[PDB]
Formats: sequence, C-alpha cells, structure tokens
Amino acid sequence: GSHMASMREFIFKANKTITSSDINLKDLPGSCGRLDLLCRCVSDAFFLSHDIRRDVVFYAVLYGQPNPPVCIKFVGSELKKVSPDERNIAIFIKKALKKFEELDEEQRKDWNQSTPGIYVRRLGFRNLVLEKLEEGKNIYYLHMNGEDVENVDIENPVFIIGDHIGIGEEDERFLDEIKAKRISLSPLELHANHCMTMMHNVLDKKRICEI
Amino acid sequence: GSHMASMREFIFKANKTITSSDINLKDLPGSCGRLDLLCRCVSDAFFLSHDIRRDVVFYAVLYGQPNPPVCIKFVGSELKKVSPDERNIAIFIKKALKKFEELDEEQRKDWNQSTPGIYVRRLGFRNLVLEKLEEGKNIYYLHMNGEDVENVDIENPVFIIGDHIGIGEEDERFLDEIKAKRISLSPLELHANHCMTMMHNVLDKKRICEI
Ligand SMILES: [Mg+2]
Ligand SMILES: [Mg+2]
Ligand SMILES: [Mg+2]
Ligand SMILES: [Mg+2]
Repeated sequence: GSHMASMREFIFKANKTITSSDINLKDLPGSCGRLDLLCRCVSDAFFLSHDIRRDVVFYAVLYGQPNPPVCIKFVGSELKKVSPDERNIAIFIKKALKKFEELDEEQRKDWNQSTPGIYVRRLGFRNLVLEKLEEGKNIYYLHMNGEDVENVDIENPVFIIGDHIGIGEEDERFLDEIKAKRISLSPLELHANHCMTMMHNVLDKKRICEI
Repeated sequence: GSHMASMREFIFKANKTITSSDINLKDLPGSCGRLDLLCRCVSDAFFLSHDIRRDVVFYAVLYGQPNPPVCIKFVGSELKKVSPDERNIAIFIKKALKKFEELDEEQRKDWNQSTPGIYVRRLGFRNLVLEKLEEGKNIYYLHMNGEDVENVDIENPVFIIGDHIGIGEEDERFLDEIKAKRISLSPLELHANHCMTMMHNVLDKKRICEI
C-alpha cells in the first residue's frame, strides 16, 4: 500500500438557492430555489449506514436572492445532530442563514460557526476555489465530458459540482484558466448529489487496491 | 453490440414504514417509520438531470403498522407529476396509502392505481419475489459481501435492497432457497438509496461496452 489518505472536499454552486432564513420548508424546490437539491447533496456527501464520513468537507455557495453570495461549509468530523433527511438539513441551513443575517459585513469576512460543524462566510465561488488552490489542493471539475475517472490519479482533491443549470460559462472560463482537471463519472448527465455518491464509491474502491 | 435491453427493477423492503395515510410530513423519519429513506429510494431509482428513467419499475413493501403488508409499485414510464424531493414523493405515497384504505380485502388482491404510474396491492415480500421469478426474472440481492458486480452478467434483473436493519434472517433464508445471486457494489455498507444509484451507474456503463 501507499498509506496515503486525503480529505474529500466538495464545492457545490447553488445558483438560485435562497440566501435569507425566511425559508418555506413546504416548498424547498420552488420558493427556496432548489434548496432540496442542496439538502440531498449534503446528505449524500456525509451519510453512510451506521456513520458519518469524517474525512469530508462540503462547501455550498448560494447565489439566490436577497443576500448573495453566502458560503456554507460543513465539516464532517464536527457535525452533530444532523440526519440524512431533507427537512432536517434544510432546518440546519435555515439556522446557518440566520447566523449570517446577524453578522455585519466585516464579521462575514471569516468563517462563523452556526451549529457544530456548520460555518457561514461571505465568499464567492472563485475566491473559494482560489483559497483552496493556495492551500495546495488539486481542483477537479466533475463534468460529463471529462476524462474517465477510472484512469485519473486523484490527490488532495477539491471536487466541483454544478447544479441543474450548471456552473455557467463565466465560471467554466475560470476553471479552465486555473487548469481544473475535468473528470467523468457516467455516460449520463446526473443530479449533482448522485455525483458525490459515485465519486465516494470510486475513492472507496481505490482505497482497497492502493492505500 | 448485443442490442440487449432490459427493465431495471428494484424491490425495497421497508421494515417499519407506516401503512396508513395518517402521515406526518414533518416527521418522515420518526413517526412515519423511516419514510424519508423510502422517498430517497424512489427519487434515486427514477430521476436523472433532465429526465425520468423509463425502463425502471420500483416496488416497495411496507411492513409498519397498522395495516401491513402494503406493496406500492412505481412504473417509471407512467409516472406523472412526481419530482425528486422527499416531500413530494411522501405526498404521493400518502395518496397511495389512502387508496389502499378505501379498498376492501378482495380488491387489494390486485394492483390498484392511485396516481399515474403508482399502484397499491396487498402483497408481501416473498410472494412478490415469487411472482417475479415466475415471470422469468433473475433475482439479485445487493449485499455487501456478495460477488463484485464488476464481474457478474446481469440479465432480466430484479434487485433486492434491504433497509437500515435489513431484509432479516427469515427473508435471507428465503433468498438463499430460491438461489438469489448476491452482488456487492462497494466495500462499505451504504444507504439503500445509494445502492440504486451505484447499480444504475454499473448498468449505464455496461450499456456503453456491450449493447
Ligand atoms: Mg481517502
Ligand atoms: Mg477554508
Ligand atoms: Mg439496460
Ligand atoms: Mg407484477
């Protein structure tokens, strides 16, 4: 074995997801701007059968009205009292957005914990990716026309996952500029949350041959 | 290519999921008996990015109080007005259970449509599996100690997926008896809904090399 372990980190850009705590739990998809999708991504990033993945960090950058961008960071090793269902996760996200509302613009420059393992910050998608590059991460863009993941060595990863409409031409230009490596998990276009499930499975299996 | 296509069919045994329409949407996991899990399984069985999988049939057999068993059958090619979020699916399941409540015991011997593509019937797990065997299906049991799916030819499949506690010693005996083939998708124990995602991905990829 190589005995190499690394954090699995994901960034999901939520193009339209609501950025105030004024959340209608009864319309997560419509009035909340596909908040349901974001909740499933959180669920799929962390939850196993009788456990939570302690090596995962998940970042969501929300661009919906009225206060974008808001970045919410979930740290698997620290999360308490989150369960895999959308309603529970949505309430945790509501709490995070409420915390963000209580902070001034200076305070929002930093990560601010709302509940254990959940932090909010004024941070956009590109600045977040830059910050990860400076830490030494490799950026991988999960995109259906990328290299077959089967053949790529993955090291110190940050996985980028777009939503229903996607990252957009602007941010693709940017990923191209910083040399993000595109990887494919499937011949079909999947929901963002399915990508994370596939990506975890790829890494779980490599762990068996290689580490 | 072989030009071979087949229906992808799944059976999920929901050990504790509620069997009346008296459903608390605000406690899908607790008072509904892990109804949230069943909803995610439905979601993951059917939904792609800009589509629904028309070659899938999903069966759920619910064993929770007060009227078990209830079998709900979802037919991908027929579903209308279902979206991927748990709340929407839970309401469709509520409707199905309401339909079941309105039928007498004789009427429950047959499939009874509640909403397009959704049918309810008094049918237990074993009788359902028997019925599928008699139709010519091969039964595959997704179980973490099974053969690596990579190496198994899959033909005319019905995939069995247990829940959080699992199929149970009784029904395992039965699957052993009828010679169900056990297949593994992962070195880790996953949520039932993740199995379906992995299983779809395996089939989508084979479709590319072989069909
Ligand atoms: Mg690792
Ligand atoms: Mg950071
Ligand atoms: Mg097929
Ligand atoms: Mg039938």
